[PDB]
Amino acid sequence: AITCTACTFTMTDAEFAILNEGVAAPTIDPRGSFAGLQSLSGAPITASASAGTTTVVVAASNRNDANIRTLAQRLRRAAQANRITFTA
Amino acid sequence: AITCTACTFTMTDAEFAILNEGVAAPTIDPRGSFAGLQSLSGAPITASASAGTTTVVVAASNRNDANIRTLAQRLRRAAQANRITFTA
Amino acid sequence: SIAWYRELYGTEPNFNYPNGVLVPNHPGYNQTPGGIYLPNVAALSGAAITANRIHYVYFQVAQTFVTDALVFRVSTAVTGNARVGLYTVDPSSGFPQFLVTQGSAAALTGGSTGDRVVLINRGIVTLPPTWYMTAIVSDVAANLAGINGSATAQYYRQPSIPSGGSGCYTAPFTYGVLPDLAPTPDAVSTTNHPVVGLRTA
Repeated sequence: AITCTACTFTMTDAEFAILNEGVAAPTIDPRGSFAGLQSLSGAPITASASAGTTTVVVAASNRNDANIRTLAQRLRRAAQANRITFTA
Repeated sequence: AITCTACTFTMTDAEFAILNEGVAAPTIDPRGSFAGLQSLSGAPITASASAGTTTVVVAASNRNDANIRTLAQRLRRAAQANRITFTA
Repeated sequence: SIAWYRELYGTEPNFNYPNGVLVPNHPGYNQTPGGIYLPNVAALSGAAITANRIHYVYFQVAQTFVTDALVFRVSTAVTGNARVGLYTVDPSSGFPQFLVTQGSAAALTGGSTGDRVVLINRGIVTLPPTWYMTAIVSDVAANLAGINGSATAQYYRQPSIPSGGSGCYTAPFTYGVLPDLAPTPDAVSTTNHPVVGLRTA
């Protein structure tokens, strides 16, 4: 009965644009860093933006081990490549 | 700055006791499945119990890529070895 | 001197390192049919329960027990119906999780003072030794035996230390057939501790 109830990441709008191939939050770009994950019940990654802050989360039924691991790895690699500090 | 605001997992107290080597919720056994992570500020993993459900989270200043990836990997291996369903 | 043990039994007594590790919590259950075994209750007097609420009471089956009915006492006749059942207990939280069994038909809470026996829908159930929880629900304020007391306050999570003692768990549930998954109790009754006994098979 092991379940992941929250896997959220916080970025700025500019940094999300850098990691989403220049696209705003509503739409995950297929050629970005948030595309290519394992889809179990729909879109595995959902992004929202109210203020300049952008929140990227794994979907409700897509929060398996592999999606979390791959999202963390891709965030690390994109932060190192783009010199974006991963302050967490 | 990319920040992980939530890395939370939910279990039953029985499963946690199985993987924490029989120890209760707020204690992390060094020979258990939640020990051996990279400590940045304090204890990288904190666990709590409520109504027979154990919540396991990564600490506030320990939520880097390595800790999240390793926690996911350890939960995968622990669930597969012990025939515990990973519902997410 | 342990010399009497060999004379009575023919073998030496077995002392294990934790003294009392093998001692059962109950002396034993007489499986002669027609007998009723009660849970741990503080006072077997009448009190009116809240309608449309499931009352959960702990029952420690310390040894294997073969049962065939659920027996509950009505102290004063209130016209209505009641349903009884037996649930498992989650050891991690003490909450009821799964429905072991329930009565085949609802029991009458009025007409006379006495014992109402409800046949379980499985006929005969063999309970292995564990903690179970008897659940009783009614559509009226049925007056049933068992009130609050200090002898049972140790089994229930209290919001504060009471002065007259505590009763059983209560959960909100519209009267009807008891569900397979027990609704989570939300309050501890301050005056009601209904007793549901198991009839031996």
